[PDB]
Amino acid sequence: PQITLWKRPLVTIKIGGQLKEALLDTGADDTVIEEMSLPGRWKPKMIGGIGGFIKVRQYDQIIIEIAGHKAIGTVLVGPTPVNIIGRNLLTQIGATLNF
Amino acid sequence: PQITLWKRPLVTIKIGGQLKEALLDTGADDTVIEEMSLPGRWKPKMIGGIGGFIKVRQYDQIIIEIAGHKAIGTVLVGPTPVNIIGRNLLTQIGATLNF
Ligand SMILES: CSC[C@H](NC(=O)COc1cccc2cnccc12)C(=O)N[C@@H](Cc1ccccc1)[C@H](O)C(=O)N1CSC[C@H]1C(=O)NC(C)(C)C
Repeated sequence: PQITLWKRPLVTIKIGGQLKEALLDTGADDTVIEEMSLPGRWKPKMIGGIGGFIKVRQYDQIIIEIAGHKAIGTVLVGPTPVNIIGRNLLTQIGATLNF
Repeated sequence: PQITLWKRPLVTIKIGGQLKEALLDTGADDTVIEEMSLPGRWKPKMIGGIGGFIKVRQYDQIIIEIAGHKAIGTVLVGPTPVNIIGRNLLTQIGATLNF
């Protein structure tokens, strides 16, 4: 698809068998999702944004479907205001910005 | 241009006579620039993201040249660590996300 930006670029993701909504976010290096249970061991990470730094849980090699495209990679879990698909997974689906 | 997302999508912008580097950010509703002086009347606003909220000054009808393309819109000024070009100005330069 070709997504214009007059509205937020919200898509449906499937993770852990659940459907969720998430934003395609070119300003985010990483992918961060709201609190949920994921399989496996996690590692600690600090990420920062507009209002400061938050601690999150890093899970690796997680299967996630983004608007119907399968991606496998790192997902962070923490207290984020919105589910964010960042550039680590946007590169896996082949997304580009065009103007 | 077509901009791949292996790296942060940073471009040069010109605002208020000054050249600055800024991030093209499809996750941002608003455009937020580091503290600088701009002409005109402003109103205070709070904006939130990862980490919480910050206070900014809202300037209306500002002209910004984004990688050589002129756009006009609302610009928020305040203590951001990175200059952010959000959807309110990305629309005006005809930016789309494609996959
Ligand atoms: C994975 S979530 C963390 C993400 N941060 C980043 O990828 C990179 O951060 C940084 C890069 C370089 C220097 C930095 C210094 N101090 C803090 C963060 C920094 C982030 O919050 N990115 C956001 C943009 C941004 C990048 C760098 C600094 C600050 C903000 C995001 O694209 C967005 O637009 N979001 C995510 S939450 C809502 C919305 C957002 O903040 N909206 C505004 C800007 C408040 C309107």
